[PDB]
Amino acid sequence: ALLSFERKYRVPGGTLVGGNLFDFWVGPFYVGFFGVATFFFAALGIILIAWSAVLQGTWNPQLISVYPPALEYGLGGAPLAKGGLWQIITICATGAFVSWALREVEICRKLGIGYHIPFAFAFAILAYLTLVLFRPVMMGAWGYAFPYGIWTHLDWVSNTGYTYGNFHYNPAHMIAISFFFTNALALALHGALVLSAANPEKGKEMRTPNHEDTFFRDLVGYSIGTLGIHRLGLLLSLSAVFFSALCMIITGTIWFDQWVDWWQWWVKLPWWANIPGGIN
Amino acid sequence: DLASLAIYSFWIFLAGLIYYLQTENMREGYPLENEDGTPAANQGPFPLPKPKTFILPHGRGTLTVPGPESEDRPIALARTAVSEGFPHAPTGDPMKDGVGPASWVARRDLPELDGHGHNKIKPMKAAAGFHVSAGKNPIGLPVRGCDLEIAGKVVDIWVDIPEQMARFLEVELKDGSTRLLPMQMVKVQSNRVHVNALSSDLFAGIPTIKSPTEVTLLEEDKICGYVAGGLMYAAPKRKSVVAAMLAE
Amino acid sequence: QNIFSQVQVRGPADLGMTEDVNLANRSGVGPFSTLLGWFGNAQLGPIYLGSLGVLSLFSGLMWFFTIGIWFWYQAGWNPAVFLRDLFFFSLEPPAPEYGLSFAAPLKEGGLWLIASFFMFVAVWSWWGRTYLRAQALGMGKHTAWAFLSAIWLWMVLGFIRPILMGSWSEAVPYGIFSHLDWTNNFSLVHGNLFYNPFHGLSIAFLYGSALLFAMHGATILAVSRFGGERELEQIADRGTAAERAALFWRWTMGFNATMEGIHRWAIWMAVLVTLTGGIGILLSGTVVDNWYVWGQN
Ligand code: BCL
Ligand code: BCL
Ligand code: BCL
Ligand code: BCL
Ligand SMILES: CC[C@H]1c2cc3[nH]c4c(c3C)C(=O)[C@H](C(=O)OC)c4c3nc(cc4[nH]c(cc(n2)[C@@H]1C)c(C(C)=O)c4C)[C@@H](C)[C@@H]3CCC(=O)OC/C=C(/C)CCC[C@H](C)CCC[C@@H](C)CCCC(C)C
Ligand SMILES: CC[C@H]1c2cc3[nH]c4c(c3C)C(=O)[C@H](C(=O)OC)c4c3nc(cc4[nH]c(cc(n2)[C@@H]1C)c(C(C)=O)c4C)[C@@H](C)[C@@H]3CCC(=O)OC/C=C(\C)CCC[C@H](C)CCC[C@@H](C)CCCC(C)C
Ligand SMILES: COC1=C(OC)C(=O)C(C/C=C(\C)CC/C=C(/C)CC/C=C(\C)CC/C=C(/C)CC/C=C(\C)CC/C=C(/C)CC/C=C(/C)CC/C=C(\C)CC/C=C(\C)CCC=C(C)C)=C(C)C1=O
Ligand SMILES: COC1=C(OC)C(=O)C(C/C=C(\C)CC/C=C(\C)CC/C=C(\C)CC/C=C(\C)CC/C=C(\C)CC/C=C(\C)CC/C=C(\C)CC/C=C(\C)CC/C=C(/C)CCC=C(C)C)=C(C)C1=O
Ligand SMILES: COC(C)(C)C(=O)C/C=C(\C)CC/C=C(\C)CC/C=C(\C)CCCC/C(C)=C/CCC(C)CC/C=C(\C)CCC=C(C)C
Ligand SMILES: CCCCCCCCCCCC[N+](C)(C)[O-]
Ligand SMILES: CCCCCCCCCCCC[N+](C)(C)[O-]
Ligand SMILES: CCCCCCCCCCCC[N+](C)(C)[O-]
Ligand SMILES: CCCCCCCCCCCC[N+](C)(C)[O-]
Ligand SMILES: [Fe+2]
Repeated sequence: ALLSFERKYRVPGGTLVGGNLFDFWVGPFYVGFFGVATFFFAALGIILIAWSAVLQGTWNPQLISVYPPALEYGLGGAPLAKGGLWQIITICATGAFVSWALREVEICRKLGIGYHIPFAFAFAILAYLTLVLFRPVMMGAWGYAFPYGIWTHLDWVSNTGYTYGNFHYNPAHMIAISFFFTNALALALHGALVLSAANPEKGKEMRTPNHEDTFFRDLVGYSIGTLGIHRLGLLLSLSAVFFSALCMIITGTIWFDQWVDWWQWWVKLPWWANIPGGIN
Repeated sequence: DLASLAIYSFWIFLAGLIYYLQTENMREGYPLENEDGTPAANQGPFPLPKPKTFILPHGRGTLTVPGPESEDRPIALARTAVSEGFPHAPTGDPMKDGVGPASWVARRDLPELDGHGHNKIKPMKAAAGFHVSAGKNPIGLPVRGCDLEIAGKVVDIWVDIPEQMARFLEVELKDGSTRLLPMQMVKVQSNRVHVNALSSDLFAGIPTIKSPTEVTLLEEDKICGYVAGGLMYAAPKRKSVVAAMLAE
Repeated sequence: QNIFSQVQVRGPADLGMTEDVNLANRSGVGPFSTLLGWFGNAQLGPIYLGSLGVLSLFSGLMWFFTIGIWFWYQAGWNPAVFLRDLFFFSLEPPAPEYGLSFAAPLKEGGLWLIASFFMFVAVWSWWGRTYLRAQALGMGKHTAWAFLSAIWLWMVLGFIRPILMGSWSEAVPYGIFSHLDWTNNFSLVHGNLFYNPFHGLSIAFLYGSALLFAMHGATILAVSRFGGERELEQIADRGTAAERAALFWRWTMGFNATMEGIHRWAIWMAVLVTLTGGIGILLSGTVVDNWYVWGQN
């Protein structure tokens, strides 16, 4: 079925590959060549994971866990049982995500809109690739990737973090967090503002953009604007993921000890390094 | 055990919240329809929400939603398959028929107003005190189409007064008349303002405005839809990047 | 790209709507920043400042200076040191022994309590400001409601939880590194917080806010060419911008939202971050001493 105003948009075209071959819809979902590719990669990965569960001995979601090759395999292949399955699932994941993104590009073309969404999504994909491809390679071992388990991957986050003491000290990490907190702050603010205008005090007429602007202007002395609040949201979100990837790509590659010791470059700076007093 | 009770109650709350949220997002577009405009058999598991009424400002009435308000206008499309899920190809010129990525909606045929009751968008020459404050001032620049031919010249900026920003560029054509071009569909360069979506021959086709001092929401939609629809429907006339580089 | 504007425009300073606002409490317009002008609005101010604003603004600065003075103190009033150890200084809360009393000596707990009182006032007076500015303009109270969720966690961290546990020593210290250490230690003493279901939910909502704002932010920009950012008007009279936006998602993921609805998904995705978080923290040490253990049975 379609939305009461949909028909006029379901026209031919927009495809990047295969022409009109896969240019059709299945219910609400649009397919296209990459819709097919997504299914393929998705199915293959879910099947290989289900297969990894058999060899493991459970169908318990909270226990299933596909680990990457042991450090013993460096960047080489590994028996489907000791890292291979992971390797091939990681391949299916990357192939599914990327296809998913290319699938949004075709939809953008058929709808005549900008490519901001898939472009934004690619930042998510790159952060993923940083954890399972880039960082592992730079450290020369597939074994540094995180395991695919609902709970086992937190163990990884936990153990990977404590390898360098309290991870809070990773400077790039502080920046990432700041954008994550700021973005949620901004999301709640934007949502509330648009809502406070469309749904004013009972009985009154819905407010106008000028009200949104004056409310915020009265509250903090500034209004970023309707166009600007959306650029901000995208900016805050992508920057959070950019710095997340950055904080990891440098951990274990160019930095190896307790992150807290890195802050010494500032404490031991020649001019004030030995001045008596304070904490140091 | 409070914890168990809490996490248990949270999952019950979340389920209802998603249910509530999903139904609130059905105040437009539903009920669903079969490709021929008839109500679909399966409307899904979520029900239409209880209507809501928006008291519109500037005495422009009210808006109750969800509402029976239908499609109404004609669509130059024809199905290409007997089954569902297949494209509907245009029977005429998609650009001129306003279908596909060139689509528009029958919005109110009056200008959007600012909080004070005044026309939200205005040609800079009529916007008291407004001036270009940063970046290249496009007024006076020639306009080049995607076919690399001169489509016209910029004779003014249409400004969003409250949001205090540029929305359209008023481009004058050979015949002496003007058209409005969406600001985000043009590229302002130091010696030209390039319009990739359309070719010089498509400019006269851009929908016009009945009054030369304002634009109605209806006209904005036709203009914007028309210009965007050129990304797909004017692809044959879109010369390459190297070709553009070759023309300095 | 429509991330940055190509050309900036400027006209008469916009003094805003009047409605029932006391025009006497508003300042004049500030300067116009061409810099901010590339990303959002160039105009700064005016800002409304009634008694609540001044009160709040006063407490806030006092809170900030109480900490600052303490830092200068333990820096030996030496400027070179102050800057060197800025992140290492910390205004600590009263040791356990003092319970919830104010008996603790200034240099060992009282100064923290003073700073806290200033913060308490500053935050709550600002909450009313949030409610009132909306009221004067005849708008809903969504902002104040959402702000309350953030206040909920802040309240749990330094007020409700410490009181339920018997001492101010449970609260968070006012310091850059120290408050970070307090966070790592918190998870440490309560079994592993990753085993706390509300902590994991709070994460789903934090990641989810990033996910949702990227989506919404990119969507509106993707359709700014059809005036998609004039959201209130798209709500009142659906345009091709709201339809293409809805259809992109419907075709991509099987369902979609409305120009208004999307803002409800948004307020909830963001607000649930601190709502679930606050619950998981209030439950820690009060009802559950060890999350790994709790999850075990
Ligand atoms: C949630 C669990 C922990 C916690 C875990 C972390 C972790 C983990 C990190 C932070 C980080 C930050 N935390 Mg903390 N933090 C908590 C509770 C708080 C509270 C609070 C009122 O409860 C405050 C004021 C802070 C404040 C701060 C900032 C110093 C920093 C950036 C926050 C941000 O971007 O907000 C978003 C909102 C805005 C940008 C609006 C403006 C807010 C401004 C910037 C806040 C400034 C505070 C001011 C008092 C001091 C400024 C620093 C000067 C050198 C004096 N945290 C609780 C106890 N916090 C990150 C950091 O960089 O630490 C160094 C970081 O890595
Ligand atoms: C004890 C543990 C350590 C620690 C160890 C680590 C480690 C180790 C890591 C982080 C990482 C992160 N940390 Mg930390 N961290 C600590 C404490 C904190 C605190 C805190 C309040 O104390 C905070 C706020 C953070 C915050 C953060 C973020 C900056 C970052 C996670 C976001 C991210 O990577 O997005 C990126 C987003 C993604 C990877 C998602 C990708 C999604 C893909 C593209 C698509 C999936 C589709 C899907 C399969 C579809 C399913 C089906 C559909 C639903 C239908 N940390 C403590 C000190 N931190 C991680 C990081 O920064 O990585 C870059 C990381 O590796
Ligand atoms: C980001 C930095 C770290 C990390 C740190 C954490 C921490 C710390 C926590 C999680 C938590 C979660 N993580 Mg993780 N996680 C990482 C990478 C991933 C990837 C990935 C492909 O890169 C995925 C898909 C997940 C998925 C998940 C969910 C099981 C859960 C909630 C996510 C959420 O709501 O986000 C926002 C997204 C949405 C709201 C959209 C919906 C996403 C859904 C829920 C994903 C379902 C995935 C499914 C269970 C597994 C794949 C399904 C396939 C069909 C096989 N993580 C990296 C290594 N993750 C929380 C948890 O409770 O784990 C038990 C938690 O506490
Ligand atoms: C080793 C450390 C522990 C840990 C310990 C904790 C603890 C302890 C806490 C969290 C909390 C959180 N953790 Mg954890 N966390 C870990 C690992 C992670 C990882 C990770 C990838 O490994 C992630 C993604 C997270 C993510 C998160 C967040 C979802 C959550 C905080 C939400 C928030 O908005 O705070 C930011 C928001 C606030 C604090 C609200 C502030 C409101 C007030 C009103 C602001 C006042 C401002 C002031 C007046 C100054 C104004 C200045 C301006 C410039 C004007 N944690 C590990 C396991 N985590 C918090 C939580 O909720 O747990 C459930 C918490 O308390
Ligand atoms: C849904 C949860 C999210 C959320 C929501 C949220 N926050 C909110 C709201 C909402 C909906 C508001 O309405 C309220 C707001 O007013 O937004 C602008 C706010 C707010 N959230 C803020 C911060 C904040 N929120 C946070 C988090 C979150 N907020 C969550 C992610 C965080 C963190 C830690 O993640 C922070 C730091 C504030 C910007 C604002 C409320 C401010 C307030 O309570 O009043 C305090 C008043 C003061 C005057 C203190 C001033 C302190 C300055 C540091 C002084 C600087 C002095 C210096 C200039 C001079 C001295 C030095 C010089 C001499 C060198
Ligand atoms: C970059 C900024 C943020 C962002 C943005 C973003 N994400 C996006 C988009 C954008 C703009 C989309 O358009 C796209 C979307 O369509 O959402 C509705 C999407 C999306 N973000 C998703 C998830 C997601 N995003 C995340 C994060 C973020 N997304 C960033 C914070 C997270 C986390 C953990 O924080 C998650 C879990 C999906 C809902 C969706 C993309 C869905 C998709 O790719 O479809 C194709 C694939 C499948 C249907 C299934 C593939 C199955 C695999 C083959 C199995 C292997 C899985 C394995 C690698 C791990 C499993 C175990 C885990 C426990 C680790
Ligand atoms: C009307 O409308 C509106 C709305 O609507 C309703 C709104 O909602 C809103 C709401 C919006 C807001 C409130 C927006 C606020 C806006 C912002 C832009 C804020 C953004 C915030 C941040 C960036 C966070 C700021 C805060 C903090 C605390 C930052 C902390 C950072 C640090 C501690 C680290 C800083 C230092 C360094 C050095 C960087 C470290 C990074 C690295 C990568 C270094 C790595 C290093 C190494 C590995 C080692 C070193 C090695 C080197 C260099 C080389 C190799 C070595 C050799 C020896 C050669 C508004 C306004 C609105 O108007
Ligand atoms: C203002 O604006 C805006 C909107 O709106 C107005 C919006 O909405 C949104 C979007 C936002 C929302 C709706 C809010 C809610 C969203 C969130 C909280 C974000 C998180 C999201 C989720 C948890 C949901 C995630 C869901 C996903 C990723 C999709 C799940 C997918 C599936 C179950 C299906 C998988 C699909 C695939 C693999 C591809 C497509 C289909 C196929 C491959 C099928 C192929 C089959 C075949 C080829 C077989 C043969 C078939 C045919 C037809 C040929 C033969 C037939 C004949 C008849 C001859 C935003 C941002 C916005 O700002
Ligand atoms: C330049 O030097 C001068 C001196 C000029 C300065 O201005 C410098 C000032 C700086 C040095 C200030 C630096 C400040 C910081 C680094 C601050 C950092 C603060 C934090 C990270 C705060 C984090 C968390 C805070 C929390 C969770 C607070 C909660 C508190 C409360 C809910 C308050 C509860 C109230 C109490 C206990 C009072 C008693 C009870 C009542 C009911 C009144
Ligand atoms: C899409 C997964 C999340 C939503 C799953 C469906 C939740 C339905 C909850 C219905 C609750 C109804 N009611 C009337 C009891 O509130
Ligand atoms: C985490 C958020 C998940 C939300 C899932 C909501 C599912 C809603 C399904 C709506 C289906 C719409 N349809 C096809 C009936 O029109
Ligand atoms: C987030 C920054 C907020 C800045 C608020 C500035 C308000 C305008 C300046 C005060 C009024 C000055 N005055 C009277 C000279 O116009
Ligand atoms: C408004 C959208 C809400 C989306 C909620 C998504 C929840 C994801 C699953 C969290 C799993 C948590 N836990 C505690 C079981 O680990
Ligand atoms: Fe929005």
